[PDB]
This record gives sequence, C-alpha cells and structure tokens, in this order.
Amino acid sequence: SLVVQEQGSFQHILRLLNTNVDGNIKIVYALTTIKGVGRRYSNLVCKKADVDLHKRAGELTQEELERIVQIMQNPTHYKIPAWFLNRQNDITDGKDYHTLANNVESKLRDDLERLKKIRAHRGIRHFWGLRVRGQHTKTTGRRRA
Amino acid sequence: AVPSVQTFGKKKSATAVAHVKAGKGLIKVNGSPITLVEPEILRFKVYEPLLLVGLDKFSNIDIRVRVTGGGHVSQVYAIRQAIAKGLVAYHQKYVDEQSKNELKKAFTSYDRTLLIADSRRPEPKKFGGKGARSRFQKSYR
Amino acid sequence: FTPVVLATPIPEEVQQAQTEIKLFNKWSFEEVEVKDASLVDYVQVRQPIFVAHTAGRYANKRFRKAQCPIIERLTNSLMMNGRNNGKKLKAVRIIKHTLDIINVLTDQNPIQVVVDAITNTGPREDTTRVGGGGAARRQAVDVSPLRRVNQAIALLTIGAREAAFRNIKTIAETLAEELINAAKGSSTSYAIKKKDELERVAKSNR
Amino acid sequence: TPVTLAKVIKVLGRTGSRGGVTQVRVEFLEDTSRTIVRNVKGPVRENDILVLMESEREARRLR
Amino acid sequence: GRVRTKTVKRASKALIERYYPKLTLDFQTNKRLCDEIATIQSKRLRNKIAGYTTHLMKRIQKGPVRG
Amino acid sequence: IKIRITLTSTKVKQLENVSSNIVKNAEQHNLVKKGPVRLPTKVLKISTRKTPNGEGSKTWETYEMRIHKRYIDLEAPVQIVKRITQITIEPGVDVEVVVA
Amino acid sequence: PGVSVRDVAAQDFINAYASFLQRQGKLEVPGYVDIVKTSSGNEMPPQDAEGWFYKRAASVARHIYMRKQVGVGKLNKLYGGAKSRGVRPYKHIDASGSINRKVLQALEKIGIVEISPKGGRRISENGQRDLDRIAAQTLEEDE
Amino acid sequence: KKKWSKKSMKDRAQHAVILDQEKYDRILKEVPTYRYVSVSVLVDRLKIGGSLARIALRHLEKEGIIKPISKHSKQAIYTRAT
RNA sequence: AAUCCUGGAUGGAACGAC
RNA sequence: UAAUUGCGAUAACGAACGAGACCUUAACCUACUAAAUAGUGGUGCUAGCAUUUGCUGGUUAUCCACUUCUUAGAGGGACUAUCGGUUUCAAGCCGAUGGAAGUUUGAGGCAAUAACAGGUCUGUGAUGCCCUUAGACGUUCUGGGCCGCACGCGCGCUACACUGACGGAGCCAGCGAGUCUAACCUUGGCCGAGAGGUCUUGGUAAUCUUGUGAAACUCCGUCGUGCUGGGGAUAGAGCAUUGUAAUUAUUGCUCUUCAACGAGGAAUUCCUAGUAAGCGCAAGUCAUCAGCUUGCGUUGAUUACGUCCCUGCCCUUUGUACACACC
Repeated sequence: SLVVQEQGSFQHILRLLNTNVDGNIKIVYALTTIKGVGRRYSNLVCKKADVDLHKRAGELTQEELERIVQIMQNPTHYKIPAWFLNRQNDITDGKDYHTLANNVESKLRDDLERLKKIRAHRGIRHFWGLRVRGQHTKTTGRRRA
Repeated sequence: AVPSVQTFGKKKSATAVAHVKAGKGLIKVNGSPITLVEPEILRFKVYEPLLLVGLDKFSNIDIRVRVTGGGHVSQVYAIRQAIAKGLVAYHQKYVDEQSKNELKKAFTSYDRTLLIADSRRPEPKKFGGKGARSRFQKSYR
Repeated sequence: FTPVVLATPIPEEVQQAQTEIKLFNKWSFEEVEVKDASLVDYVQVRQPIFVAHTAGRYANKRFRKAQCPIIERLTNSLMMNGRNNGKKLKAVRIIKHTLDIINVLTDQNPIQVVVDAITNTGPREDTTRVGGGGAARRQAVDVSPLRRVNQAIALLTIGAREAAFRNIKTIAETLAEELINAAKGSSTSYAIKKKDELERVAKSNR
Repeated sequence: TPVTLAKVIKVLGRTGSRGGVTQVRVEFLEDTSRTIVRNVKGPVRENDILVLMESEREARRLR
Repeated sequence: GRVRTKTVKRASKALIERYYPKLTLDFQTNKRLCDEIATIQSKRLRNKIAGYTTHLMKRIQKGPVRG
Repeated sequence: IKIRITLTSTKVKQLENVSSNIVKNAEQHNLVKKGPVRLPTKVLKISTRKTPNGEGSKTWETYEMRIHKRYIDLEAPVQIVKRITQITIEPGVDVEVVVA
Repeated sequence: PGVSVRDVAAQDFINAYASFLQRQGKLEVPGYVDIVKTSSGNEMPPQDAEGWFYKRAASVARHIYMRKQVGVGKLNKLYGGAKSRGVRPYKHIDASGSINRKVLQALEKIGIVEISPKGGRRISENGQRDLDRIAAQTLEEDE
Repeated sequence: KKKWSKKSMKDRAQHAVILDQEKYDRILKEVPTYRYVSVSVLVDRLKIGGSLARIALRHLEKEGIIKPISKHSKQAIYTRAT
C-alpha cells in the first residue's frame, strides 16, 4: 500500500567480484547469480548486513554493497556457524573458506589435477570425462558431450 | 432427564456422530461452531439443511458432533447427513409425525444424500496394475 | 423476513440466503430463462444450488447428466490436464471469482451470460466417417443437443486453459472473457472460431 | 441464415461403420405433419429437438 | 441378465404341481414356507425359487401353463 | 480373584462352542463376569508369485489366515478356576488364563 | 457468554497472539534464529524472518489447548511435510525438533506451559486464562 | 539430437519493477473507468511488474478509489468506486 | 361416423517363408 | 441370455463336467448378544471464561447407566419386490415407484476337455541319463565381478510452471507390522542446524509405538512470465548412520555447483465409476538402501452405455489341391 515514487539514482546492472549482476530484481536471488553463492548464503548475508530484503538490488547504496561484499568474503567475523561453507577443512590447511566466482572453478580444477597426478580412480574418471559417483554408464550419459 | 438422541452420518470412511437434545440453539463441531470449518465453501454446503428448513426449528434444540475418519470433505458430508438424521429422529420421537415427514420430504426434494448415505465404496486394487481397472502398460517389441 | 437469534451467532446475510430465497453462492437462479429451445430439458436450472460441489452420480446411466447443474459440469471439466485432476475446490473458487468478474462487467446475471454463451457456441452440425469399406467419406450430420452442450463446455474450458497457460492472465479471467465473447458472438473466442470452422466444414462436405 | 427446428418421434437404429451415429425420423414443429429422416452424431432420445441447418435433405435409410 | 436356471425352474414346477392348495402370490410367505417344506442351503437360492414360484402362480391365475 | 480367559483360535465354531459351554457353566454356578469380548479378528496376508520360475503372466496370490480372539473377565473361586482350567478344551484352539 | 480458542478462527487468532507476544517482546529468541529452515524437508528459511517464533509458539499453544499432552515428536510429525528429494518422489519428513524443543522450554520459562505427567507438556491454567482473554480480544476486534 | 518441433522465440516483454511520478500519476488518472481491475489488468495495461500491481491495488484500496469485492489471495478483485 | 395406397444397392492398395 | 442361460423345436431319452450354484469381501440393520485392550452420556473432583442457568476441557481405580457410532457372533434383508409397457405374448427385456443396495448388487477366489515338443534340472534330500569326483565342476577363505559403455530397445520417477513454486499458519485417513533368549516398533526428557546422538518409557500388542495429526489439500503472504525464486541432474567439500569392510560415492543431512527440458515426430498403451488420474501411507524383500511390487486409504472428472471399420473371440453355413494345418 506504500508507494515511494522513485529517484533517478536507481541503477541497472552493476559489478562486483568481477560479476555483471543484474539489478531490478530482489537482492537475494540477484546475488545468487554469483558463482559460489546460493539462496541460503545470500539470504543470510543480506540479513546480517541489516538490509531490507523487500528492496531491489538496483536501488541501493555502495556502502550496503561493499559491506555485503566484506561479509561475503570474510564470513566468520560476522558470526557464521562454519558449516554453511562450501569448502571447510579445506584440503591442506584445514581452515574453512567460501570460494567464489573464479576461485570455485580454479579450486575444482586444482582438485581434479591433484587426483590426476595422484593417479587416483576418481581423477582418472574425471580425466576420461565419465561418471564418478558410482552411477551406471550403460544407458545414460550418452550424448554427454 | 432430557429428550435426547444420537445419530450418525457416514461417507467413504468419515463418520460424524451427533448428539442432539433440547437446548437454546448451539451447534458445535468437535469443539466449535459450524462457522469455523475452513473449507470456506463446504461451510455453505453444510448450512444447506438449515438454509432449507429455516433456523426457527433449531432454537429449542442443541447439537454436538464428533467427527473422524476420511478427508475434510468426507467429514463435512458425514456432518450434514448426521445433522439431518438427528433432526428427523427428534421430530419423529418427541414431535409429531407431520413435521418429521414434511421435513424429510423437503430434504429429499433438494437432495437425497442429505438423509441416506451414498453406498459408493472404494473398489480394491488388483495386481497387474496400480489401481483397480488400470493396468501398467503393454510392451510388444 | 425476520432476523432470528440462536445460541451460536448466525450472520444476517446467511439468514437471508437461508429463508428469504435460495441463491447460488450469492446469485439468483430465476429470470435466467434460456433463449434458444432444444437446449432446454438438457441444461439443469430451476433446481438451484449453493455450491457446484455435489457427490452426485450421473455416470451410472445414460442421460442422467442432463439433471446435473451445468455449473457442476463446468467445475468438473475444469479439473484436468494432469496435476489439476480432482482439486474440485480450486475449480469452485475459480468459478466464484469468475462470476464476480462477470457481474462487475456486463452486470446482468453471469449465469444468464454463460447459458447464452452455451446456446451461442453449440455446434449444430459435425462431420463423420461413413462408407462401404474403402469407399468412405466425411459426411456431415446433425448434432444432438447434449453433444452440443458438452462440446461447447469443453471448448470454453480449453480456450481459457490454453490462454492462461505460460502467461500471467489467470484461468478465471481468461474463462470470463471467453464466455463473454461467446455470449455476444465475436469470432475472437476460441469456441466461436472452432464452431464456425466445424459448421463451415459441414456445409462443404454436404 | 435460417434454420429449421424438428422434434424427434421415432429412433430407428445405429449406423456408420463404427456405430457412433444414429438414424432418426423427426417431425417438424412449424409446418407440422412433415416427417424427415436424418442422421445424428451424439446421444439422443425421443421428444428431443434438433436444428436442421438445412431441412431439405435425408440420408439413405437402412431398412 | 436376470434369467433363471433349470434347477430353479424344475424345483418351482415341482412345488407348484404338488403344493397348489397352499402358497399364494406373496414372496415373503412363499419363502417362509419353502424353507420349511424343502431343504435349501442358501438364502439366495431360496429367494430365487420363491420369486419364480410366485411368478408362475401369477401366470396360473390367468389360464394354465404348459408343462 | 479377577481372572481373564483368552481364546486366540481360528475355527470360529470351535471357539464359540467353547465360549458357550464355559459361560453356561459360569452362570449355572452363578458367577459374575463380562460377556465374551470378541476382539476384532485379524488377518495375516501373504502375497506371492504363483510361479516358481520367473516367466508367465505377472500373477499374484494372497494367502490369508484369519485369527479370531475372544476373552472373558471372571470373578471365581480357586477350585472352580482350577477345574475350568482342566475342562472345556477343544483341539486346534489356543487358550490362556491369567489372574489379576 | 464466555469464549474459548475453539470459538475463534485459527489463522486470525494466531496472528493476534503472535502479534501480542512480539509486542510484549520478552519471551525468548535462541540466537540461531533466522538461520535454519525449520525442516530438512524445507529448502529456504521463513520469508518474514523478523519474527515467526511467536507464530510457531502461538500455533503450538493453540494445539496444546486443543489436546491434553504433546511431545517434540508430535510437533515434528505435524509441522514437517513434503520434502523434494530432487528427482525421487516427494515424501513426508519430520520438521526440526530442536526448534520446537526450545519453544517449549521458553514457554515453560514464561509460565504459559508446564510439564505433564505421562511425559510431554501440558497447558497451564495461567496460559488457559491468557489465551481465553486473547481470543476474547480477537473476536472483539470485529466490533 | 533431433527435436521434432519448431520452438520459435517470443517478444520478451520488459515490465517495470519500480515506478516514477509519471507512471504513478498516469496510474492515478487511468485506473478509474476500468470497470474491472486486477493484476493482469494492471500489467496488460501499464507495464508495471506484478509486485508493483499488488502494492498499487493495496494502496488504492487503502484511500478508497477502488471497491474490493473479494480478497482471495492469488486472485484479488476490485472495481471502480462511483 | 370419416378415411385412396405402397420399400431400395455401388466401391481402391494389401508380396513372400525362413 | 453374460453364458449349450433358458422358452421351445425335436431320432432322440436321460445324465455328467464347465457356467451358474458355492465361498470370501464391501456396502443396510438405532432388531439380538455383549464389551474400561472401544466408545457414549451422567454423576463426583478440577481449569478457564462467562457468570444467570452455561460452554469448552481435564480427571483412573470417582463410580453409575447405555451400546448409536466401534468390534465381532447369530440372523434378517433384494427375489429384479410393486406398477405400466413390449414380446410367439413364454423365456425374458425397457421405463417408473419403493428401497440401503435393481449393470448375474459390486470386486474377487474356485474355475472343464484337449493341448503347447511354452518356461523351470538355479526351489526342491523331486528326478533318469551323461560329465566330474581330490592339484574335482565338491566344499570353504581373500580380493574382484555381476553396476564394466561408442551405441539401440522397455518397464517407470522427475518436471517442462501461476489450476504455479516458496514460507507461514490451517489440519483430516485407512491397510497392517513389531523384542527371548532377542535384542524389534519406539513414546517422553536432554543435546545437536540437520542427519542423528543420548537418558529413559510402553508393548509379545483393538491396549504401546499410533488420532501412526501422512501428503495432496485449504487461508494468508513473497514471486512475477524472465530456462525465472520452474526444474534440480552433473560435480566439489564437509558432517552423520548401518555394517568386520563403503574405495567405482550404501544411504541420510548441510553448503556450493544449477546442465538438458520451453507439452514432445512417426507409432503406441490403459481406462466406463468412487472408476481413470492425482496424493501420499503401510508391508515385502532388509544390517543399511525404493525410483519397484503387493495392499491401503484421501481428492475425484470428462465422454459412451453403441459398433464390428481395424485387432481379435464364439456358433452355424459354404469352398478348399491345406494336416509340422495361410508362417
């Protein structure tokens, strides 16, 4: 029932983390465009940064934006329970991170490379491009590439 | 003592028992009035006997229903059938027969199931198929 | 009229819809005289109902469904295409919203409107195969009133459904504008278009 | 674009290779005493009413 | 269909040809004397026999019947 | 004394004959009781493929076992209780008496 | 005439009651609120998220007033629901139990609820009168 | 991979999610004379988004320009007050 | 007391035996 | 006629099997028998509000009374009853009335003669023959494999979205299973986000799990036609459980990854009433694992009530160079 008319300070698509984020859609499902970011993490961080989730992304302040960025790239300092993380007890240092736009794929490649140079079964499977989770390969994944 | 009866309406598996007696016109359903059923339209469906016969006949009498079994819709249908049956039995026993029979006539004239239960029962499930009549599928080649 | 009191409270409008008259959900059933004959004795009006939900069994015998209220037939047809099978309650809600809309627009009885639409969109002729074997053709023939009715209803429902598919306009308002275009005769209605198609083909294959 | 109403008086039988069709003899309401034979598509009974888009025709009776 | 078997019809014929000065055209009493006068293992069968006997008596009341 | 007697058998007419002779014995001895409470009989289903091998039409077969359970509450002296434990014994019928 | 919770609609009653408790602002909040889904069978947390603990407490309180005794098992059985296991068919799943457990603990804290014999929890008389008054106000709002 | 169909594209409308003073007063002047009003009305007319239409219906109903007749969620229905 | 009446059918293509 | 089911006709008469009959199950019984391992009402005690009577509840040793609902057991009840038509006017058939039920009431079980060179020696301590019979094809232990994938077929599960998804509240079934020398179904209490863990409890069971408060469903809100908050495969990482052992992930949970898919071509399957279809639940196998089956129930349609055109089936007549029989 409330209707603020508008101001021209609105912006369409913006940029952060080297990602062309689309405005004019609600902030949570907007942020989930980022690689390494899902609905849970996004809703949570937008809650922790003290944001109105009814708002649209393209109508915001750079301060809110950068605070959200900081919370995203440094979660634990803002009281996150450490099991939301996509990469915890990582593989080498045992510290718990949350990999993002390019780091997600880079780390995935690093893991596959590790296993391949290890000559592990999973690594060989990935190297051949087959299925790895123990699925069957008789009738499925035919036109896989 | 009180002039009082107890009847029941039925459905697939939903049963609506209803005690009835002389009272002041309170009409309850397991804890609560008729107006709080919340299909919100089957509400009108269960009003129907009252809407047919007028509410004046309900002033001197109270009803209390306990319902179980089946889904919400079946519960509603059992409810209204039990209601009509209790009203009819009351008008039979304590009131004369003319009121009872014209009441029954009006009910059956609007709808038959308000008094009698529909004998449609679930048919069982046979092998070779998920349901009763349906089979799975035929494969030739 | 008199507003009576009970131990439990009853609203006055429901008291009125109880004793003063038997409505629809909230509409009249009278002054809805069908216009075209030969659909009479096959649409069930003058036997009012407060809701189109009824555990009626017209599927035991042949011509029983004529005594089923047309609105129950509408609700019945609305629940199809898989996921909507059953869920008659939703169909009824949709009917109710639709009638509200058809009472705000074209403020006549929406019941009168839909029955006039039915009478309008009744395919009077239809083609069919007849032959001495390999020598067979699409002979055109006359349609029963019952079949006119069923075909009309199916056409209306399908037009509304295919209109509301994959787009924002609700099933209800689609149905509403379809019924309106059909009641008037517009050639924009899916139903009217199919009807003119069929009758033209019948004319051609005489 | 006129029509002609007719009342059913006598059903004859089913027809068509697939039997989804019915023969009937009707009686015109206006200009009564006129009885024509026709084919029909769907379910039908006596005393029903039909709408000949053309009244001047009739199918090959099978009898 | 609702057709009756030769067992039914034979038994009904026997009962009619040797208990005519007896049972009338009421299904209920004809049943209640059939189960008394003869041995039947099923209520269903007894009812069928009673009904057919009653129909044959209906026939008899207007002229005879062959057999 | 407050005994329960329980009959957990299959052959319903045997169970009924046992219950009947027992209750006439109890009432001619003039003993208070509850009538024979017939618990709702229970069915044991077993659905199996008729065929031993795997081929043939996909047929199934449900073998049933009906079980009828009755029980009675008595207040009765020890001597009548003992002789009753002795008597009214039918084959194919499982019976059990308990006190308190 | 006297009234009960059984004499008022559930949705509006619960709305009024959770509003009353959020206005009262004393009951409890665990701290890990607005972080969970209430159910492994859910996929997103609640949409409001500035509350809803009051709402769940209201629902369970009404439930207890309707019933005699309840348990975390019953509440999980109830508030749980259809899980979407991707491709495999939907299935019933019990809701989160710790949430309802903390709800009941906070309710015993505020004194609306007590522990029952025969296990489980039970309505209090204080809670009885309080809910009666709230329902009175509820069907008073329409005057 | 043969598809066995045609699968043409669409026009891809670009409805608005926010408004402006021009859109707002255009709404305020044009919502009357709409004998029937709802979300699909306010989107096949004015190219606002669905959430905008919801909020705007609520707004107009608040002050009273549109008359509500039924407020079922998933189907809100109003007319013009005259 | 009026009173005129009837019997009737077309039809495409469809190889072979391991 | 559903039917060699009957009326009848009659070089045939009387019989038999099958069908039917029968049995089970589901519906009716305020008529019998009863029942704290099922309910109901009342009386006691007790909570709240109204208070002015009341309403809503709770209350095992408060008892009292009853059995409508629930269970059963014994019986009854429909036989097409009555009426009107139509039929050589018989079998019967159609409509209507009544009736709980009027398509052999509904669905099932049983289900003939004769045969298939159907399938099964991997169920059989059923089995003849042949092979083998101590570096055995016996037996048993380790580890693999039965899942291996460039591809083609069939049973299905998911969806391709607003008749919607998501979040809240709302909130209703029935079928049945369950610990003994075992360790099963688990209530309740605590912890944990969650899975789950843990301390306890009842139960050999109409009693306890369990009202199995299931899901779909409804009311509110967000979303907004954008391969989109649809869809959620493929992957990564981590936390849990079962099991000696999970590594080609057993399975469960969390986060992240978010691909085809925009209603499906030739062809083709099932289906006539509580049925299709949707919606889930139980049991089976089971240490764990349902996307499968067998049963269960909840919501609940359309369209016929006809035909032999296709696919086939039964009887008769006819023709036939056919007889491992139109392949």
